[PDB]
Order: sequence, then C-alpha cells, then structure tokens
Amino acid sequence: MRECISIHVGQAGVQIGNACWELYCLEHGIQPDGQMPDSFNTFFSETGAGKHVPRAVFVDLEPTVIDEVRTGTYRQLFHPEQLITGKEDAANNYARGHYTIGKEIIDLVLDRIRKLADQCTGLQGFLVFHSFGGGTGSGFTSLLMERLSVDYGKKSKLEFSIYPAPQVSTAVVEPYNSILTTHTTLEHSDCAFMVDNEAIYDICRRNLDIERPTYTNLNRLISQIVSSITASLRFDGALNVDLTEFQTNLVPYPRIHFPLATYAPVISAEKAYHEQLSVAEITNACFEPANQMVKCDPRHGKYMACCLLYRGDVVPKDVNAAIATIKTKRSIQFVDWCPTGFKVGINYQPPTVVPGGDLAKVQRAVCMLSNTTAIAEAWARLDHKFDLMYAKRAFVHWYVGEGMEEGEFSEAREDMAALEKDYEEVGVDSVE
Amino acid sequence: MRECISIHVGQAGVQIGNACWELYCLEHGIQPDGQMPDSFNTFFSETGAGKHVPRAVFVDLEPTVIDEVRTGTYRQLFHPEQLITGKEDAANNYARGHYTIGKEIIDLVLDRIRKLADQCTGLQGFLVFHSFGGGTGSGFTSLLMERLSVDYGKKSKLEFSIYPAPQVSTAVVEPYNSILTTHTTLEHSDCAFMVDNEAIYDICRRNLDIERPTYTNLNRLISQIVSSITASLRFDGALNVDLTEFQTNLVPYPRIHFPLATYAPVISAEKAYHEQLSVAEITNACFEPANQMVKCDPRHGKYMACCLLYRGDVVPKDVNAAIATIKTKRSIQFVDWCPTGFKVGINYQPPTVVPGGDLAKVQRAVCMLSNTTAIAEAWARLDHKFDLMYAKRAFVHWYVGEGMEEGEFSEAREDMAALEKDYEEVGVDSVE
Amino acid sequence: SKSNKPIIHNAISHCCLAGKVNEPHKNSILEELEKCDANHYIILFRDAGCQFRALYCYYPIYKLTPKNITKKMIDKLYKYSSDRKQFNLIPAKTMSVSVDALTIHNHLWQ
Amino acid sequence: MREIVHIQAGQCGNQIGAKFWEVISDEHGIDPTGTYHGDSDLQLDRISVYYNEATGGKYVPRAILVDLEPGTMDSVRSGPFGQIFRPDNFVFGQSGAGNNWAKGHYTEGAELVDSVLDVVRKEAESCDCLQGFQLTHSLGGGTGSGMGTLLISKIREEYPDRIMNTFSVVPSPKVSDTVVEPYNATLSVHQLVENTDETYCIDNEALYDICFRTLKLTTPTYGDLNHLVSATMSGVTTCLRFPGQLNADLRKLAVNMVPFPRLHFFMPGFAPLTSRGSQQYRALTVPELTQQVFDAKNMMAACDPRHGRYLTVAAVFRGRMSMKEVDEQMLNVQNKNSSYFVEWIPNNVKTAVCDIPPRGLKMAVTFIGNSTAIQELFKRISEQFTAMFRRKAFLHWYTGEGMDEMEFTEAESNMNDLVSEYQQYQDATA
Amino acid sequence: MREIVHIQAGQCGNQIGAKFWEVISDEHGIDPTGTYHGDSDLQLDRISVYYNEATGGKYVPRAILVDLEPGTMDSVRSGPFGQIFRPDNFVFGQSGAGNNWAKGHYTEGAELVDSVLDVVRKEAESCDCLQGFQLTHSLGGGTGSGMGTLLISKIREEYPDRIMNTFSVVPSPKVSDTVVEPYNATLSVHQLVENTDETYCIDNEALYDICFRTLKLTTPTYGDLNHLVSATMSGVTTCLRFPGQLNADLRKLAVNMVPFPRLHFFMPGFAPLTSRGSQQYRALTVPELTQQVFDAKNMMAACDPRHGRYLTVAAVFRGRMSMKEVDEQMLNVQNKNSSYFVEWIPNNVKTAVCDIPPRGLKMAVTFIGNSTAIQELFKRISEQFTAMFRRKAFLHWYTGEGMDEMEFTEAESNMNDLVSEYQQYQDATA
Ligand SMILES: CC(=O)O[C@H]1C(=O)[C@@]2(C)[C@H]([C@H](OC(=O)c3ccccc3)[C@]3(O)C[C@H](OC(=O)[C@H](O)[C@@H](NC(=O)c4ccccc4)c4ccccc4)C(C)=C1C3(C)C)[C@]1(OC(C)=O)CO[C@@H]1C[C@@H]2O
Ligand SMILES: Nc1nc2c(ncn2[C@@H]2O[C@H](COP(=O)(O)OP(=O)(O)OP(=O)(O)O)[C@@H](O)[C@H]2O)c(=O)[nH]1
Ligand SMILES: Nc1nc2c(ncn2[C@@H]2O[C@H](COP(=O)(O)OP(=O)(O)OP(=O)(O)O)[C@@H](O)[C@H]2O)c(=O)[nH]1
Ligand SMILES: Nc1nc2c(ncn2[C@@H]2O[C@H](COP(=O)(O)OP(=O)(O)O)[C@@H](O)[C@H]2O)c(=O)[nH]1
Ligand SMILES: Nc1nc2c(ncn2[C@@H]2O[C@H](COP(=O)(O)OP(=O)(O)O)[C@@H](O)[C@H]2O)c(=O)[nH]1
Ligand SMILES: [Mg+2]
Ligand SMILES: [Mg+2]
Repeated sequence: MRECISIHVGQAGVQIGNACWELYCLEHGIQPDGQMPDSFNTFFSETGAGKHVPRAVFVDLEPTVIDEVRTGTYRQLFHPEQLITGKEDAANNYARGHYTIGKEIIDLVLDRIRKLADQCTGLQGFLVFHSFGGGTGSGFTSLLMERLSVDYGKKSKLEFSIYPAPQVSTAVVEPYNSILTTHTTLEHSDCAFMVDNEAIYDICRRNLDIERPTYTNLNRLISQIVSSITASLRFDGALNVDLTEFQTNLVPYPRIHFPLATYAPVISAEKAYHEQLSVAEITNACFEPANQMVKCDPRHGKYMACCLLYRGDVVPKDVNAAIATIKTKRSIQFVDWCPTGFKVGINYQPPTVVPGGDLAKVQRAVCMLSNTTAIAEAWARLDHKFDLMYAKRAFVHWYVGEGMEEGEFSEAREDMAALEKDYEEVGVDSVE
Repeated sequence: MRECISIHVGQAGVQIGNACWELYCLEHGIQPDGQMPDSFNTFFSETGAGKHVPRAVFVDLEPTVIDEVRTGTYRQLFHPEQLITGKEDAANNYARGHYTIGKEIIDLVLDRIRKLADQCTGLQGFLVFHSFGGGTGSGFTSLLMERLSVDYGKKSKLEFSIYPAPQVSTAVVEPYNSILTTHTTLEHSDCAFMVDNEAIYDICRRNLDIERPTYTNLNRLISQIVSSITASLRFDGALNVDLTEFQTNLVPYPRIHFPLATYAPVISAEKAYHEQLSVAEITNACFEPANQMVKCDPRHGKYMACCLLYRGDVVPKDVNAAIATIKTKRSIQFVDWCPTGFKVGINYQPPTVVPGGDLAKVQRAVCMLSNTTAIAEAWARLDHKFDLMYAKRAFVHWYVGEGMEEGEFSEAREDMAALEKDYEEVGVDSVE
Repeated sequence: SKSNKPIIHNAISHCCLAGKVNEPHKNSILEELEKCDANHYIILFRDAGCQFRALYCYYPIYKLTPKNITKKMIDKLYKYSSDRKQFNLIPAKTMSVSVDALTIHNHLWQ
Repeated sequence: MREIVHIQAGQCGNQIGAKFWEVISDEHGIDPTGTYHGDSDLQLDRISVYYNEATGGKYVPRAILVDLEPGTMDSVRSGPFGQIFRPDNFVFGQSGAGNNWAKGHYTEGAELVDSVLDVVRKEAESCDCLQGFQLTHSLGGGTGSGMGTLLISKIREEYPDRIMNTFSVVPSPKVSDTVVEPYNATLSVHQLVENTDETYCIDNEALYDICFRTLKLTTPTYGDLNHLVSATMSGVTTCLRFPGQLNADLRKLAVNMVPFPRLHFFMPGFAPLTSRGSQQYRALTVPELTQQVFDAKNMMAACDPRHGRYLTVAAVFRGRMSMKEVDEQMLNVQNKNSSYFVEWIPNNVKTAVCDIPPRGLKMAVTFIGNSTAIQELFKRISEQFTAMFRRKAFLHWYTGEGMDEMEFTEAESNMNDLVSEYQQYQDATA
Repeated sequence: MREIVHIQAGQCGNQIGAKFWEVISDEHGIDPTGTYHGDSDLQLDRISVYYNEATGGKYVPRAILVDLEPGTMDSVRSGPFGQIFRPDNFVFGQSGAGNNWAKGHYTEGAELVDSVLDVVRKEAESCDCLQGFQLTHSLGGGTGSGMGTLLISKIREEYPDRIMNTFSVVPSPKVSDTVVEPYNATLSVHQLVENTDETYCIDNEALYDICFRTLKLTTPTYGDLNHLVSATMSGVTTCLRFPGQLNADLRKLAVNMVPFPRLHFFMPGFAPLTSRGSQQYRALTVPELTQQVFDAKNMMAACDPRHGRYLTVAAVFRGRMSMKEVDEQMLNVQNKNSSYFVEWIPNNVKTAVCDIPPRGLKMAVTFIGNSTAIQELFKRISEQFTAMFRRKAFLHWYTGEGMDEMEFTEAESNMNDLVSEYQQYQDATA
C-alpha cells in the first residue's frame, strides 16, 4: 500500500537497472517469468494470473542497450509497453537530449508513467537512475525532473547520479554535461545520491582482491546500496525509515542535498574468514577515507548528517555503543551547529548475495548515506574542468547549433559558483 | 583479558616468529587451520566461526622471506591482511630502512596495528622481534618504536634483539648499524633482550651433542625463551608475573635496560638420563659462565637484578633453599647497593617439546632473565669495531647518499660513549 | 656532498618537458638551473595531473622561476621513480629527501 | 536504424571499398552471393545498417560506386565480392578525368552527378533513420579529388544535418606519385574544411614502413595496404552495430573529438600489429596495446606525434576485456606524457569498449587521434603549391577548363588560414 | 619484483651470454622453445626476474643483444638456445668496429645507441620494480668497450639510482691477444670507475690454469671457459631469486663489499672443481670447500692474492648445509690468515647461504673477493700504456676518429690515481 516507481534514463542507468531488478528477484523468489513458487507490492503490480510485472519505465534515445534487455534473461518479465526506445541518440550532447530529440518522445514517457500512477493507491516516490556523464542521462533527466514536479510537486524524487571522477574520465565534453544538468535539476531534485567509478576501483582492488572488474561487477555494488535504501519498505525491522523520511533527516537546506554512499562489509570469499565483523567493527569500516565510494577526502570537511541503514541481525544496544565511540573520536568531526547528526535504521534482512558474484555471504551490513562538507572541493574542481575549456571557447559550436544560448552557460556557472559558497556557509561557525 | 600483540620486523625476527607461532599452537591444541578439537585469548582473537587468528604483523621490505609463510604449513592461520610485503629491502643500509623505504610503508604498518588495538579491551604490551644486524631490522625498528610510543606512551614495549657477536659475524657494516639502532631506540625501547648467535652455537655443541646446528634448530631455543616469558599470561600458576611486572623489577635506571637470557635444561634425548635435574640442580645450570647465551664473562661483572621464571612442577620451598645457596657462593657476586635482588615466578605448565625437535621431555624449566654488569665490556667493544672503521671514513658514502648526515654519526657515538660510563656508574659504591 | 641536481634534470627534460613543442621553454629553464648551488631542488605543480608551472628549491623554499611556502599549504607529495619515469605519490607527508614534487591548494590559484 | 550510405569515388576509393566490403562480409558471415551463413545472431541484429534485405533472403550492400571510366569497375565486377553490389548503382561516365581536377568537377562532373544524386536519393529512402555518408577517395588524383568535392557540396545541400566522413588518402612527403598532386590537394581541402565534419587523413608513406618494420613484409602490395586501412575503417563503426559496454557511434565520435568547426582532420592507428612468427613473443593485454598505439611508428599519417601536441584522443577498443585496465592505461599514458597533451583540454581521452572482437582475434585497439602534428602536412603541401605557382607551371590544363588565378590564391589563403589555427590553438595556454 | 635487464655487448659477452642463458634455462626447466617443463615450483616462484611471460604460456628472456656487425648474432640465432630471444632486441649495426675503440664510441656508436636505448626503455616498463643492469663485455675489444662505455654513460643518466655491474674480461699478463689492448683498457677504466657500482675483473690467463691444473682438462675450448664464468655469473644472483636461510642480493652485495666509491673491482672464485674421475679422492664438506677457495690457484683474476691484502669478502654459498660449519670455517680462515686481511675492517666476511644447489650438485661456493691484489694489474697495463705512448705508436687510428692527445693523458692520470689509492688503503693502519 506504499508504492515507488523507477525510471532509467541514459545508458548508465539502464545497465545498472538490469542488475537492480536482477537483485530484487533474488529477495523474493520471483522468476524471470514473473512466476513465484505480500509486502513486495511496493515494486510490483501483479496480474490475475501468476505473474508480477515491475514498476519500471526503461527509456533511451539510442535503441542499442534496450535490445539486449528484450533479448536477455529478463525478456519474460517487463511489460513491452514500458520499454520506450527512440531513433537517434543525443550523443553526449546536453543540447540534444533536452531541446532537439528528447523533446519529441517526452509525451510517450510521461503518459506511460501516467498509467502507473493509477495502479498505486499509495504512490510514494521516484527513482531516476542516471549519470552526470552522458548526454541522454544528463539531458533527458533535466527535461524529465521538470515535468514530473510540475505534474505532482509533492512526491519524493530520489536520483542516483553517477558522479564524474576527478582523474579518470571516458568523455571529453563531460564537464559540459554536468554543470548544465545540476543547474537544471537543482530546483526540482529532492535528494540526489552520488556514486563515483574511481573510488569503486580501489574498493574493487583492495577490499575485494579483483584486478579486473567488469561493468558486471561495478554494478553489483551500486545495486546493493539501492537494495538497502529500499529495504525498509519491502520488509519490516525494528526501526524502518521511508523515502518521505530521508528527505528531512539528510537534507539541511533546499540546496545542499548531495549524500555520498558507503557500503560495508565488502570482502572476498577467502577473507570472509579471519575476522568476525561485529556491529562495532563494521561501523568503523565506514568512516575511513579508504571506503568512501566518492573520491573525496572526508577528513577535509565535516559531516553534517549521517544515516546508518543497518540490516541483518543487528541488535540495537551495540549501535548506541558504537556511535558513542565515534562521536568521541578525534579526526571525525561534526558541525558546530549540529548537536548530534545520525539517523539509525535497523532492518531484519540479511543482505542476500547474487550467485556468480564476488561478495561474501555476510550476516549484517550497513549502507551509510553520509552528507558532508567534503564533496564541496569536488565542486571546486568541476568548475575548474569548466573554465579552462571555456576561456578559449572550446566545444561551444555543438551546443549553439542545437538550441542553446551562449549566455546560458555563464548564467549556469555563476549559479554554480553560488553553490560553492553555500558549503562555505556551512563550514563557518556563527559563534555567539 | 590482558592482550599482547606481536610485530616481526626484519628477516631475523620473522624466522624466529615462524617458530614462535609454531610453538603456541603446540601448547593450545591449535590446528594450522585455526581449528582446535578460554584463558588463551591474549595472543588470539577468534572468529564467530570456530577459527582463531593470531595478533601478528609480519612486516618486511623485501618480499622473499614473507612468501614462504604464505606457502608453508602456517598459511591457514594468519590473516592475509597482516603479511606486509614491499618493493626492495633496505639491504643492510640503515639510511634506507628509516629514511627512504621504510618511510614509504610506515603508514600501512601503523594502521593495521590500529585495527588490532581496537579488539583488545585490556591491551598489555608489544613483542617486537628484530636483530641489530640487518637494515630491515634496524632502521625500520627505530622508525617503528618512535611512532608507537608517540601513539601510546603508556604501554610496555619489548624488543628481542639478536645481538651482534664479538667474534663470529656475517656482515661487514654490522657495527655501523648497532650504534644507530641503539641511539635512536634508547628512549622508546623499554626492556630490550640481548640474545647472541655465537653462544647458542656452543650450547648446540656441548650440552646438546649436535655438531651441525641448522637455523631450524637455533630458533627452537629462542622460541622456548619467548614461550616462557609469556607463559604466565596464557597460564595461571602460583606466583605469576606480567609484562608490566618485569619492567619494574629488572630495570633499575632509565638508561640501563638490557637483560640477557639463559634457559635450562638444554640436553639431548640420550642425556635425559644419567642425572635427575632437580629444582636445585637446574638452578645451578643458570649461573654458570657456560650457559650464558651472550658471549660475555659473567664473572667479569656483577648482577644487578636476576630474575628467575620457572615452569612446570616446582615446589616453592625448594626455590628458597636453592637461592640461599647461591647468594652465599663466592664467585657469584651481587651489587653492593642492591641488598637482595631476586624475582621468582612459577607457572603450572611444563615446557612442551616440538615434534622432531632436539630437546627431551623434561618436567621443569627455568628461563633466566638477568640484568648483569658483564654486558658493559661488549658495549666497550662495539665502539672499537666502530672507530677503526671510522677514522678512515670507510662505508660512509652509502649512508650519506640515502638521507643521513655525516654529523649524525659522531653524535651517536657520543651517546654511546656516554652509555658506557653508566654501567661503570653501577659498579662503584658511594661509600657514605 | 650529496644533491638532487642530476635527478631533477632527468625529471624535467624527460617527463614533463620532453616534447619538442616546449623545447624552447625547456632551454628557458635549463640555463636557470646551472646557475644555482642548492643541495635540494623541488618541483611544484598546479594540478593532480602534474602540469609543470614553477621550479623551486629546498634547504635542510625560494622561487627559482607563491615565493615562499610552508607546511600548511601542501596537500600531496610526489616521488619521481627513475624506474617507471612517472611521479608516484607518497603516503608520508614530511617534506624530505625522497620527496621529489608536491601539489598545493586550489585556494592559492583563484 | 542509424543507417549509413557508402559512396566510393576515384580509382583509389573503388579498390579500397572492394576490400572494405570484403572485410565486412566476414564480420557478419556473408557469402559472395549475398546470403547469410554465419553462426552468431548478433551478426544479423544490425545487418541492416550497411545492407538491404532483398527477396529470397539475399542481402545487398548499400553502396554506390562512382567512376569516370570503366576500367576500375570492370576489375570489381570480374573479381569476387563484385557481383554482390546493385548493378543499377554503378554510375559512371566514359570520358575519364585523366588525373585532372578541373575536368572531374566542372566539365565531366556536371554531366554525371545528376545520375549520382538520384541514386543517392533512392538509397536514402530505403532506411529507417539515416545516420551518415561514409566516403572513400584520395587527395591526389583527378577523379577522387574532383568528383568527391562535387558530391559533398551537393549532398550537404540535400542533407544539411547528417554526418560526413571521408576516408581520404593523403599525398606523401618523399615520393610525389603525381606530378600535380600539390594542385589537387589544395583545391580539395577547400571543399573539406567547409562541408565535412571529419576527414580521416591517411598517408601512403608511413603506411609502407609499418608493413616493413612492424609487420615484417617483404612485398607490400596494395592488397596489403588497403587491407590494413580497412581495419580502421570497420573498427570505427563496429560500435554502432554491436552491443558495447561503452557505446560510441559516429556522432559521439564527432562531439567528443572535434573542438572547432575547422580543425577536424584525424590520423588513425591500429593495434595489434604482429608478424607471422613474432606473435609468440608478447602479451596480448591492454598495457601492451596502449603503448603500441602511442609510438611514432604506429601512426599511419606520415608525421611525428612528438612534433606537435594532441588535443582530443579517441581509443575504440574491441574484444572482451575489463574496464579498470582501460581506465588505468588511458590514465597512465597521460601522466607520463603530460607534455604531449594540450593543457586546456583536461581528460582528453575518449574511450569506447565493444564486446565483439575482430573475426579471429582476442582484442584490438582502433585508434583515432587528433593533433597539431599535421601542421607541417599543410606546411609541406602549401609550399609545394607555392613554388609551382610562382613560375605557374602545369596551369594550362586547369585554366582551359574554366578556372582563374582568383581561385588559386583563395585556396592558398584558405590553407594558410589553417596553418595559423593549428598554431593559434597550440601555444594558447591558460 | 627486483628485475634485471641483461645487456650483451662485444663479441665476448654474446658468446658468454649464449652460454649464460644456456645455464639459466637448466636451473628453471626451460626448453629451447621458451616453455616450462621443470619439476620444482621454485623455478616459477621467481621466474619473472629475467623473463616476461608471453602469450600461450611461453617465457622470453629479458635480454638485449648488441653488436656492430651481424657475424656474432648469426651464430647465436643459428645455434640452440638462441631463437628464444626476442627478434626486436637484436640491435646491431653493419659497418663493424674493427677493434677500434674510438670507432665504436664516436663513429659507429653514435648511430646505434639510439636504437639501443629505446629497446632498453621498452624492457624496463614491462617490469614490476627494477633492480639492476648486468652487462657482459671485455676491456680489450673495440665493440665490448666503445659500445661498452657508451651505454653506462647513457643508462646512468636514464637511471641514476640503480646498480650497474659489468662482467668485464680483463686483458692478461702473459698472452696479448690484441696489439693495442693497453690502449683499450685504459680508456675503459676511465668510464667504469665513474659510473658503475661494481666490476667483475676476470682474466683469460689464470682461467686456463684452473682448467688445466685443477680441472685436469686436455683441450680448453672457449665453450669450457665461458661454461665456467657462467657459473659465477649465475651464482651471484641465486640468492636474489631463491629462499636462502641468510639472504643476500645485488644491493647487499654492494654495501658489504665496497668501502670507497672507486675501489669496486671484484675477482671471483668457484668450488667444487673436480676432474672426471678424481672426485673420489675428497669429501664435500664446508671445511673442505673453504680451503679450496682461498688458494692462490682458484682466484680467476691473474694475480697472486698473497701479493697484497684483502678488504672485504663475500663467499656466497649454495646447497643445503648447516650454518655453524660455515660460521666456524669463515672464522677459522681469518685467524690463521689475519696477516692477509687488513686491520681496520673487523669481521670482514659477508656470509651468504642459499638453499638451492646447482642442478645436480650437493653444494657450491661462489666466492667474491675484493683485494689490493690488483694494484699490480693497474701497474701492469699502465706500464704497457706508457711505453706505447712515449713513441705514440698506433695513434693515427684513434686521432682520425676525433680524439686528441689531451684525452690520453687524463685516462693515464685517472688510472695512476687508482694506483695510489689501492696503495693508500693498503698500509694505512691505526
Ligand atoms: C652424473 C653427474 O652428476 O655428473 C656431473 C659431474 O659428474 C661433475 C663431475 C661436473 C661436470 O662438469 C664438467 O665436466 C665440466 C667441464 C667443463 C667445465 C666445467 C665443468 C658436468 O658436466 C656438469 C654438471 O653441472 C651441472 O649440471 C650444473 O647445473 C652446472 N651446469 C653446467 O655447467 C651446464 C653444463 C652443460 C650445459 C648447461 C649447463 C652449473 C654450475 C653452476 C651454475 C650453473 C650451472 C654435473 C653436475 C655433471 C656433469 C654432466 C658431467 C663438475 O662441474 C660442475 C660445473 O658441476 C666438474 O666438477 C663438478 C662435479 C660434478 O659431479
Ligand atoms: N557504473 C557504471 N557506469 C557506467 C556504466 N555504463 C556506462 N557508465 C558511465 O556512464 C557515463 C556515460 O553516460 P552514458 O549513459 O553512457 O551516456 P548517455 O546518457 O546514454 O548518452 P549517449 O552519449 O547518447 O550515449 C560514463 O561516465 C560511464 O562510465 C555501467 O555499467 N556502470
Ligand atoms: N638466530 C638467528 N639469527 C638469524 C637468523 N637469520 C639471520 N640471523 C641473523 O641476522 C643477522 C643479519 O641481519 P638480518 O636481520 O637477518 O637482516 P634483515 O633484518 O633482514 O635486513 P636486510 O639487510 O634488509 O636483509 C645476523 O646476525 C644473522 O646471524 C636465524 O634464523 N636465526
Ligand atoms: N592506399 C592506396 N592508395 C592508392 C591505391 N590506388 C591508388 N592509390 C593512391 O591514389 C593516388 C592516385 O589517385 P587516383 O585515385 O588513382 O586518381 P583518380 O582516379 O583520378 O582519383 C596515389 O597517391 C596512389 O598512391 C590503393 O589501392 N590504395
Ligand atoms: N672468456 C672469453 N674471452 C673471450 C671470448 N671471445 C673473445 N674473448 C676475449 O675477448 C678479447 C677480444 O675482444 P672482443 O670482444 O672479441 O672484441 P670486440 O668484439 O671489439 O669487443 C680477447 O681478450 C679474447 O680472449 C670468449 O668466448 N670467452
Ligand atoms: Mg547512451
Ligand atoms: Mg632483510
């Protein structure tokens, strides 16, 4: 009676979402056919026959990666009305996925969402899975977040934004996609989650002992972070937290709403032994600079609000014990205006593992969603990957020729440079 | 309980420690897997499953001797996070194990220690195993002892030095190491045990009737000395002793803290007969000049504070009768300002023989840790192995070219020549 | 006695200025290195991507080509391996003999 | 969708395509007749991007072959993979350009191009959604330099918003294989810097040395040079028709790459390049394949990469691999080569990883680099133009076909405009 | 880790190397093809130190082969254990040095050193962490010294902080196989005392007497001399790639050994040395192997050990033995020979004990001696130099390659500096 629905904009979302709904079927016994040999009605709307179909609208300009969904293992699951394809891609061009091509098929998208807002007496939230890297995932979302908010206004709209790495990038015009797609989403985003690839590659290397991680393997990890934020709807633990509750705990201001996620424990099959992973052990595994899944040093800024979405057999005495250690430790700093900034959530589900995966079978886990000041320095970086590629006026000629003003780039930057001092608004201490 | 952790710096430390952790698994029924078919919680921290892992940080710059641990019998015991390798060794060059190479990986060392001090509620002390000879054992120890004492300050740190012999050496710059790894670790070290190779080769020959002592055989003896200093934590006797209890008894001054070891009985299997080895017989096997495992003449100096640590079936009447003979004997001399200077200790467990070893099944033992004056002349010798290689300025061009001052060598001898007179400060009597 | 002059000439002329586009620019800094007797030279980049902008020197810190720096404005530490010929990072933070290059804050450039 | 129409022009292009369609037919499993016999269903999932399925299950290549004399066509139609083309599309004249630029664009151009553009208009209508017009010619001939610069000035009028890639063979520094190829190029560069979006400058001269040094061949025939050029030619559009982990199409390889609407000349590269027996001496992994790319001896364009700096650099990988290795190796060769890359374009590697290798390999890099390293290629030709214009030799075959000195000064001013702009955005640092 | 790049120069070192890699292959179970067939896993636990694993499970030697005429390389590629090398590495010229030192360092070297150093730079990047550069050459030839002293003047500039060991065959006292070899060796010491960390002075003349007297050989071919030198050449670096009880490596064999940064000229020794049937007459014990080593007749350098005193000694042992037996005998031969060991270095024996014997033996000793016993070697050659320069014979073959009389007095002044400094630290007692 509480129902959330999911959109998959761009390539980076759809390939993740192929592993998300791979993972939801493991926690419920759902076949690829929709068969199964009642609280899971949050992500399904079943048929009179024995069949469950998910609440998913896979949308893509390029017709490429959708075709592997229609031929894959999950052919017999999704409704073929959902899988909206298109003619040509935006092709890493914000001025094409928002003005030229994505403007065309947007009525086919909003109407198939419209036929899913009626099967839900308890419509709860949105899930736009997208990247800041591409052109579809950054252009079509900025179109789509404006349209669902004018439609509804009063629903939670959680994104899962792939953040662009400080050092490794597979795109050349990537700082032109990101500065546009944050300015456009900023009025209409509600709580935008950050994930970087580069920080996962350490966690793929060190803690997992894998030197060759495929995009099969990186998208297993980001699926488990998704499969534990949404664990307090599908199941009931001692302390459940809804998507309407995250937006008030984690978010101090209408601007600063960028949590970075951290999951623990992440250890291999062989190193699954040799330690015990207690409820006070796995908590310290989250507040390291090593385990942050965004490449930002968390010791260069304060934590404003954390949220420890525990699961598995965790007994709530030790959480209060473990937190009382952490607030007393030295390098971990909290902000002078926040007294104590946590939000504990215990659920009664062990994190189940996908077969053919590379994580251990653990009995407890934690999906930390920790807002901070440390991400502000990366916002002092993507403007510097922006100004050098703009003072010589490089790459402007593909965006002018697709319906975008010249002045509506420096308009975004000064709005983005205003977002920088709002973290400096946080870092000061208004004493007396 | 009262937990104690073990660091094995250098090759000379680790190959002892390969036999050390070979030995406690004999005394506690522990499989090499960590299985076994609750007072021993001090050198272990077990799993939620049935598996015990040690408290060991086998740290080395060169990877060669480490790679035999991961292939030996004791692969399935150590946590595969612990065993630290590196690129290139210091290679008998003190300016490389303290300035150049050990400076690189010092933070990986202290952080794995940091993840071992959290599991210990009642942490007692350290057991660092090193030599004075090699560059890994010298520059990296004095690097490590400075950093742990700043980190903690209030714990007990015990070195186990393989002492450089007066006559039989296997290095050319072995006097140029030891003045550097005594000057630097003079303040931070707290009870540094001296064990010599050369006097062990005597005891392998005479008392054991072995003319070919492999280092498989030499390190069984030092394992028996370590397994009886720490026999009183892992077992409870009648008159127990602790690691904090040693450092008050044995160390009369902040400078002079160099005890030396002597173990008895050391006899072969055939000579287990032909004598009875009473509690007042093996005690006389301690104060001979023969069994002193440092090549010094104990009749050329006094004992400040002997310390007897018996084990096995010993009745506390017989110790007092044995001691009372010894203080009356003439050639054994005690220091005039120390009236009665012993420290007894009895554990209820016999020593146990490693299978395939070279000692007999005895019923009692004694691990004497005496703080003599006789080691002063050996300190009056290594400066004469120092100055003859310094007036011609030999071998300076390797230390200088790796981050070391020329002026910081006459400074170390200045501390070392000051360390000679404090032993001579002991031998005099302030007559009223 | 010891110095770092053969190392930095091996690091300037072969890693970050070896292209023939900056070949007049390499000669415009090579002649400003022969005219000093500093026992420890050091290189300051701007980015983590080690774009070369200024040459410095250390004493047991003046601008050979901010003029003076302290131990607060330092963020990363680079060591130039002659094996790989690539500036590798340093886990240690003390400015020492093995420290070949470093970065500073982005506050100092805006 | 995303279909591509393939025009071929000149003697050079009409033999590259006969090897190019020989290349494609083994990737999709196509017989000489025109039918499918391959093994993977992924061959036929996107077979319709270079093909039309005719009746009986036959497939025919969407390819238009243009010439001005029937000499080259007769070689194609007699040889294998020549009957597979549509026999209407062989649109050719009879006069022959005679290696004359002014004859194949002004005189004989207007008498045949009407029969060309209608065939172009016919082939576009058999598509779902059109992508672009890949084209194969040279810059030294008379047909491939005059007919090719006629079509793009007509087809862009018919299609203002499709992508236009020309795979132009570029004249060599050492051997002047044509007496007047400094006159064919500068009149052809005038019609590629103003209509086409990318122009794949490939040289003969550096292409021979790879056949000698790296490949260890003794007798390099053109059937082993165009065999090598076609490997790049299919590697760019193997990600447009096969499901990759990081998809890139011909539009993604435009906006990532081209920084300014003039500087759009690409110089490719390929890896691996083994020998017949020297394959046993290396490792076929991404740390080898990356460093094989960035040598001076892997660029098929006759220029030194160390002379000049890169701006944007593509690397389209094939074959099943992992992404961290590629993300490491593409990171690795920028930190040790930070002098070679330009400052004001950070993260100047574009990557693409596809899941289908070449037919019989394990992995393969198809390189596409952009550089300032071709400033001297337009300083070489713009000087060979100038000394042959002061005494104005070899001019009475162009003036006689309706052409003035006014055109030969504008194109000289047009190319020296481009000499300044590879110089302007090479030292501009901030 | 700790990999080593093996460079082979001159005619001498390549024929050494062709037997050297014939030696290392039998320690690791390596076929002539390049694949593994051995029986101990320790052969592959450190196989990466001289090798790179190619595709298909082959190994190739990390070895660069340098010449100036194809005469020697043609012999190696024809013979067995010769096709295993990478054919990219055979960097050779054409013109031939002609036993002219000034030709192979100024004339012929200046056009071949560039195609060496890139092949050098290719091999270094394929390693984990590099240790050193072992070179194998003469001090009498033109190729083994002109090209020999050139690379270390270039590689040390490329690598200021690695270790450089040259296994230089030194000209002999009795036989003189070159008329002008006093002119070569005086020009080689000038560029080995400035740039190399250690140098392994092996002679031809005393190498026959070990073959004739001790080994009891009738016909010593060079295939039995270089058979013997390859034993020392591999025995030094068996403590770096096999787990010993008391490990040493090429850096531990530098700081133990060399008290002053010029006096680094070593001279080996090997044991056991038997005959075909005279092995019955002795026992193979460490008290026996020690006294075989310290004879006058086992030092491979052609100088009497008794004419002069030792400084440092590194008797690297092999085979499974004990440690006291070593530590007793190393003490035993210093007490009875304390007149031969110098006063101001106490405990001047670096023991190194390994655990793997040579293939088929039970134990072996690889002595490395550093003595004042080669002060007369540099009194020998510097006297053969001076009389051949007062009349300045054979000068117009070196002056004609760009060389002055100014250079030839410096190397004579450099070597007579080294005569005094062995003399200075021989009798300085305090
Ligand atoms: C049946 C048997 O045991 O035969 C032995 C043997 O009889 C003796 C006599 C060998 C033999 O050596 C010679 O005859 C010899 C001839 C010319 C020059 C030097 C030696 C042997 O050939 C040599 C050979 O040595 C090896 O195999 C070592 O691995 C050696 N290898 C080579 O030298 C080698 C030879 C040919 C091709 C490739 C390598 C080695 C030594 C040091 C470092 C690396 C490798 C051995 C034990 C044998 C024979 C076959 C007869 C002896 O030599 C060595 C070097 O081991 C000579 O005195 C020793 C004692 C050995 O017992
Ligand atoms: N974590 C993760 N990131 C991915 C994956 N696939 C692509 N990405 C990232 O997605 C970013 C590019 O965005 P895309 O979604 O592919 O581009 P697009 O929005 O679809 O638009 P086009 O340019 O038209 O393809 C890059 O930073 C990639 O690293 C994946 O499987 N997992
Ligand atoms: N008792 C004992 N001493 C040993 C053993 N192995 C080596 N030693 C001694 O170690 C000393 C040499 O220094 P090492 O500590 O082994 O060298 P290192 O610490 O590894 O440093 P490096 O120079 O980098 O190799 C000598 O005095 C040897 O007698 C062993 O198994 N037992
Ligand atoms: N790579 C390649 N170049 C060719 C081939 N045939 C001709 N060329 C080149 O094309 C140029 C001559 O142009 P050509 O196309 O024959 O003249 P056109 O018919 O008037 O266009 C010369 O530079 C030739 O080297 C070929 O098969 N392959
Ligand atoms: N030990 C040994 N010495 C050799 C061998 N071949 C040549 N020499 C010696 O090398 C010297 C001649 O130098 P060489 O290397 O041939 O001349 P280069 O080619 O100009 O360096 C003489 O002293 C020869 O005795 C060989 O196979 N073994
Ligand atoms: Mg896409
Ligand atoms: Mg060591």
